Amino acid sequence: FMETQKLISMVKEALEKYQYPLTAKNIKVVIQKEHNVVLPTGSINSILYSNSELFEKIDKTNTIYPPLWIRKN
Repeated sequence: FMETQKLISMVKEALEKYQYPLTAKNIKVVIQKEHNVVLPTGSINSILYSNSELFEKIDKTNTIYPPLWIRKN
């Protein structure tokens, strides 16, 4: 587990607060103003893609890049 559950907790908190879809950079920058941390964006992508149960891309046609993400319904 280590510090990952912090990160998944942040990210949720970012998507909870801004009720439209977000890019992983959007989510990074939100996590950085709040909880005053400095994150790369790859660490968020790893979170986003490795937690299918929590997070999905809103566009399923592979047209939106960088992808927009939402809390799983």
